[PDB]
Amino acid sequence: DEQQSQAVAPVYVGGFLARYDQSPDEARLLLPRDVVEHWLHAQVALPLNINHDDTAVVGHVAAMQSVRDGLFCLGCVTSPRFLEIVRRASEKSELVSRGPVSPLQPDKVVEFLSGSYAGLSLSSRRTTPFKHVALCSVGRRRGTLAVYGRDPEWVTQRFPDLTAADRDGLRAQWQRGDPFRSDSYGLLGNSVDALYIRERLPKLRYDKQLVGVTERESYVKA
Amino acid sequence: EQQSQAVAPVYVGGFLARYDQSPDEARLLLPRDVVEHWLHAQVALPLNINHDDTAVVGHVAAMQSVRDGLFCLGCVTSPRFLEIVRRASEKSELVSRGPVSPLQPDKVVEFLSGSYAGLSLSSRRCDETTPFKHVALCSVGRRRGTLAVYGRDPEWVTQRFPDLTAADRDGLRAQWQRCGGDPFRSDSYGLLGNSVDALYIRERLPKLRYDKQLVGVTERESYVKA
Amino acid sequence: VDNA
Amino acid sequence: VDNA
Repeated sequence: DEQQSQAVAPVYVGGFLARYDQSPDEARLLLPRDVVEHWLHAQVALPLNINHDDTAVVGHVAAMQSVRDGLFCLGCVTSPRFLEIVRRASEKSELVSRGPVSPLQPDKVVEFLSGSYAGLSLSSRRTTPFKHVALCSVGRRRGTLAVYGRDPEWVTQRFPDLTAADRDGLRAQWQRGDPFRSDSYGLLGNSVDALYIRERLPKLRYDKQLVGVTERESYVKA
Repeated sequence: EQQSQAVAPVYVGGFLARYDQSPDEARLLLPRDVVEHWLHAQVALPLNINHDDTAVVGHVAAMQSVRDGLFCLGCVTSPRFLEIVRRASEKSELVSRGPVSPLQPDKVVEFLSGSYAGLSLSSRRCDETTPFKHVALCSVGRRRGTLAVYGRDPEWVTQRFPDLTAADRDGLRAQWQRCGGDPFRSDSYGLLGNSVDALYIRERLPKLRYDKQLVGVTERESYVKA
Repeated sequence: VDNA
Repeated sequence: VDNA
């Protein structure tokens, strides 16, 4: 049962909330580096929720950094209740049972998050421009793949676009009870919703490549 | 109250196989000759989630080989499973959008519709007399035309398929009427875990839109979400 | 057995 | 607000 104490330990998630080189198929999704940098300048830690549900908060956004190709953020899933649900549910996922690739070690909880919420979705105004980052099955903004991992550093190095300078900025930030007022049922219901998102896998692949995570080893099930 | 009737039995129907369709693997072959012999060979078949022996949620009430394929009528009875479903249905924006045209919302029937949009038989590998093992609700069966129509009433369900002739409904009705604790040994964590597995089945919606068009449920009105 |  |  000691195998569960580390299984329910914090999990980091990283990815781009927006890609400047991607034209939104909807104006409301436009978000150029200029706005981002002013906003980042204008404004505790933004909450991390499940599919934008304000009751399914699982952690916080540890770092936000505008970089060459977009706004990249790094979050931390810290809800014991949530991490616990994910643990129980991972034991029952065939996908999780197929384990990870190359020489990675199976991490049921991580692999599970990787699969359910392969996308990141920023919530901001059309002061506090940035409201919250959301974990989801796919973001309406392209290139928003969610990379989960037990180590911040490790997670950040899964993205080829980032440079040592970038990592310093993010590292500096991330280095500086229980907000999950939902349950397994709420999660179950939300998943059925995801099965009907049109072109879920296609965009998820498009995202994996565009962000160059295709080129590395990670727990991305996408 | 409205919950009491929400967790009431739910019927499910559809083809377990379609004779006009040639499977993609020779191990999915199941022609009318075999089906009818097996039927005459064979206690009702359990009804489980994704072939999970611990996730049995009911039983198959009627089985009948008809012109276009093997059709089965089933009934989800497990109070535990139904309750889990009820809870989740309140948290599904898909279920919140409601049903089509003049159908009345049924959060639960609608949820089962959206999660287990398919039927998957479990029979002996064609290559002593209990050929069929069970029927499984799933996100998409491997055999095409296997769309799953959920409903609160058997007649209403069988009445969703244009292929079925009044005579076929009589064979089924004869069955499900004569047919008449909680077999479920799983929980919400299981279903949830089982749900991620479905997010990674290639072409889930295309196969379902196909199954819906082929079996004519595209033509009528139902709680089908595909 | 075959499961579909 | 807009949510992605």
